[PDB]
Amino acid sequence: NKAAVVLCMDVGFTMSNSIPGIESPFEQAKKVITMFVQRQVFAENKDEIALVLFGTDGTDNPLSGGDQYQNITVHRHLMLPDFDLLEDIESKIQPGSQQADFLDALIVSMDVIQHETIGKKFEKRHIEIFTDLSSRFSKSQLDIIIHSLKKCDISLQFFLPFSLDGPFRLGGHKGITEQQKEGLEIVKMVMISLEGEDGLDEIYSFSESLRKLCVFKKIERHSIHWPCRLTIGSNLSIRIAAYKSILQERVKKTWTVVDAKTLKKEDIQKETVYCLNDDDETEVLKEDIIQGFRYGSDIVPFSKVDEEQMKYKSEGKCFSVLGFCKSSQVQRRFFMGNQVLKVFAARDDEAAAVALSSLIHALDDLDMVAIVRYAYDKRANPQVGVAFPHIKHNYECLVYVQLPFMEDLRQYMFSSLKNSKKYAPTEAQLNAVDALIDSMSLAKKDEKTDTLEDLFPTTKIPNPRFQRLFQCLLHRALHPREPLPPIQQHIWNMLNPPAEVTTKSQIPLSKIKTLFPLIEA
Amino acid sequence: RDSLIFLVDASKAMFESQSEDELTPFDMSIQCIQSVYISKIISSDRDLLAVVFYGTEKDKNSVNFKNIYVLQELDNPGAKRILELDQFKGQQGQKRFQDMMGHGSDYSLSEVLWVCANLFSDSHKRIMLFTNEDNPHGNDSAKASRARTKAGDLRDTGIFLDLMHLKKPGGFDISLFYRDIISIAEDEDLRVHFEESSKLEDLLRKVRAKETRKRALSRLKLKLNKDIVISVGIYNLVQKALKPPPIKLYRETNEPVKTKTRTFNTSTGLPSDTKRSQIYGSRQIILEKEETEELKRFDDPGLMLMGFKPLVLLKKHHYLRPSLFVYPEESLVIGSSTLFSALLIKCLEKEVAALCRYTPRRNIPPYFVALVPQEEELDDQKIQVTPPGFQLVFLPFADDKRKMPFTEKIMATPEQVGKMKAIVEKLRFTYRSDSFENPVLQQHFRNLEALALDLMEPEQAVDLTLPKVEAMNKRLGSLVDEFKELVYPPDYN
Amino acid sequence: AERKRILPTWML
DNA sequence: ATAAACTAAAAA
DNA sequence: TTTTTAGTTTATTG
Repeated sequence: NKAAVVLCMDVGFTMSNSIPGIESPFEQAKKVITMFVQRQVFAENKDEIALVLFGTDGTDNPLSGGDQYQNITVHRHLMLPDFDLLEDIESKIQPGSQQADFLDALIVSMDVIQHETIGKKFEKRHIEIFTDLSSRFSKSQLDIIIHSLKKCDISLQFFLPFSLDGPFRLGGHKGITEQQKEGLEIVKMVMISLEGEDGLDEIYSFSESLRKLCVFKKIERHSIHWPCRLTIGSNLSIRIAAYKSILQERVKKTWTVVDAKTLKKEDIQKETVYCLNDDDETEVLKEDIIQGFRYGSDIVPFSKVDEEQMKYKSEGKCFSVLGFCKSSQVQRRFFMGNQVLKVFAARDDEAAAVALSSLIHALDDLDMVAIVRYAYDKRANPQVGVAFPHIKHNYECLVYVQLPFMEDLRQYMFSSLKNSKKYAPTEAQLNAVDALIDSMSLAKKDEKTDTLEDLFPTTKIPNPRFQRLFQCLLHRALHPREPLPPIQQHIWNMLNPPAEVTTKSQIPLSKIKTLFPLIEA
Repeated sequence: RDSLIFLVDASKAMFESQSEDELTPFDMSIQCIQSVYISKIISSDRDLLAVVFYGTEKDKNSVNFKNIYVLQELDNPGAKRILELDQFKGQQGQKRFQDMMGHGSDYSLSEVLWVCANLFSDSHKRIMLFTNEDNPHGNDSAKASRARTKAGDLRDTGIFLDLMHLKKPGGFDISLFYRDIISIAEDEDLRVHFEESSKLEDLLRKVRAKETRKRALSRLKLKLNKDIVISVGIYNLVQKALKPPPIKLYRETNEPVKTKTRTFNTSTGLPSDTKRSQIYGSRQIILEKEETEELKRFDDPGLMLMGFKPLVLLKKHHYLRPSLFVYPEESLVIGSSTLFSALLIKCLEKEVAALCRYTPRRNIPPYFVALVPQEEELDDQKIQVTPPGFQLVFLPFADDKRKMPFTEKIMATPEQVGKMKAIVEKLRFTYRSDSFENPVLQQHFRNLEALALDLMEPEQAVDLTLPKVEAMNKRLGSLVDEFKELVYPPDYN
Repeated sequence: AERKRILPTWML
């Protein structure tokens, strides 16, 4: 279930060449690599990582001979990444003065996978190239190179300083050389040859890579799915398999409380003490303590033994349909829980796949949804939610989101604003906010494509909490005397709106400031 | 602890049904009060309740004022209290009321409201008058003016007077009487004009509408820009109601026991002496409690306007955690409501949501939220079903979106789709958010209710979350067998 | 002219 | 591995 | 002081 990853970094002279204000492709690539290794180290993934550098001053690789595979160094052999590898990216690895053949480097990387995976058992094989393509190269036996990648089942991902208005901001939302242009076409051809038309999507810019999880895309562990049955009435039972589509990714590791001198968990102990609520408190016996519940004013003694027998006994795990209603009746404001389930058709079952497909399309065409009852097991508490259609070109499924019970709902009354004489804005005030929304719009529409383009897709940005934690964890591990470092600028750049949105908003914001008076109490 | 008093009219007109299968105005009141009492125990509200009757022959009050019966003084809801209310529920229950105390007796609203006010003597003070008489003291000019004076006196004290007008032949008129009696808000937009109650479901919803006080989850700053800052209140209009936590008691006394969780050394037996650790392989990383919070810190508490994303780009899935409600807070920043209104009006007009970087509290990482423009909506009963403001929609990060197992697309024939359309059309129903009750909670409180009243036999309820199997099978007999034959072959497992 | 290449024995 | 329950902390 | 949210911990089932 582990993956063999080889990171192929260009350290050539041209990677060090920087344009004022813009970070050198070498420093950019270093930041992307550190981002990758930090996740693999601190998330304690069992994936083995190797590191090959091309354009080094010296030559240290198994294919090195005469003029073949020159200026390529195998910095790290295939093994679980550690703090020593991270320390090397941070300060040990320096840019070189020579230039190497990126295809020669790709072969060295391929040779690493072929020889170092002999003993071990890997589910996925992956190579990540980080280059500027400014260096000269040979197309000799390229057709075989592409073929061997297919035969060995090794995937590729390219990372360039450029991607396929205003100022440059790394992580934010002049002219490529003829050698880079020539190099790019071979990269395109190779990617199309490996992953088809959609292969071009696997060529990223260093900047966008920092604000995406694309570096892990190919070595990402498959989602755990579970089977159940969708039951319309009693006689009909469609065989399904649902998994958690959305689930909040939270911090895995916990901060263990240790003594300041010894630095051990064992020396610290938590003990519970019991005392009476009445005046002049006395110690209460740990064995004599009985479970109880409040019923308003009354205090009812109810033991765990009697509770298990008298409690609500669920009829069992199911995905039973209660009824069907129009799309308009189910409002997003009533969605509940901490997950989204995608109800897919049972794997290796053709008849159940058509049976679910019939329901998906019937609900879509009629503009209707399905109110269903859900429980993962017989012990679990029952839920009532919406099951709505979701049809895309490649896949077809129902989407389950939990809905509320009467007890969950809260009813408050808020003052009307539509015709409030005291708070009604003037025609000039409304026309000022109208200009603000037009200036601060996060979407662009091309009339030829007639498709709406999002300029701030947040769902693509990774949670800054993790890479910030990893930064601090690594900094304390390598530099214990120094205090915590500040948040990296690229993390702030990816969280803030595009510079064009910020610049456009300047003029209407100053206008709404004067028109709308605001003061503290 | 807020005080709420239920005042019920017990005149001859209150015990007469409008020649229908529907309950008498008195029966509706008794059941509505009982429903609130039960709801307050489930929701664990600390509120104090009372039950006062007028127009009864038998009088029970502080100064023995004629025809006023104070059934229950101001106190927390109880199992024995609900049981007392159940003795008047129904036609047989109506008989028990007439026997214990009289009915259709001459009253004086001035004295009635005075007794009610005197019950509060022992935060918010509220009286809810359940009556079907549009013009009491219509014949008596003196009694009518005296009632207006005491009603005025209550309002000047801070006591709220709310009318729960019930179905009366030829309609109920507010202009004749009660227009001056009722508590009206200073703002024309704030006051709600409910219609007369005919059903128990409408009455109970109107009572809980006026009763409830707005509870803001947090009051945050909505920063348009570094200098343009309005103040908003974040309200949780939906919150998962869970089983109440148990209380550790004693086997003999049955009184609560306070728990003291003490943390101390093992070798010897302060927070300065503690440090935090995380061990990765052989390496141990050491951080102070201040440092562990310093890394979590981004921005400052409040909402930061990123821009405006059209609603079409926001997908129906991408649900992370339950949505919140954003409403302005004029009490903190003056002029917030005007700018909020301007933003709401223009966002609805342009069909666009306000994208923000939400930080609820200090030293917490941010999350991108979309403030969806919510227009005001009032139902047929004139109750605000949808408040005006913004819906705080939590958006997931790249990490929260899980990878999907890539499956082959198999599409159904138009004949198969057409048959499923007929199945859907026949099983059609009208969904309400309040259609279902939590079966785990309902059974839990049914068990505690019987246990409090020392009843050995617990009332075993029927699960509403289960589908009406027989009713669905009755609606579709041929269609199920017809569809199964079309998609599933006879050799299917 | 193009630079000649010697592929690893396993590729051939 | 997933869900529920209990405990602790922070803000109304 | 009480309520809500988040993080551990425990138990059960596949």
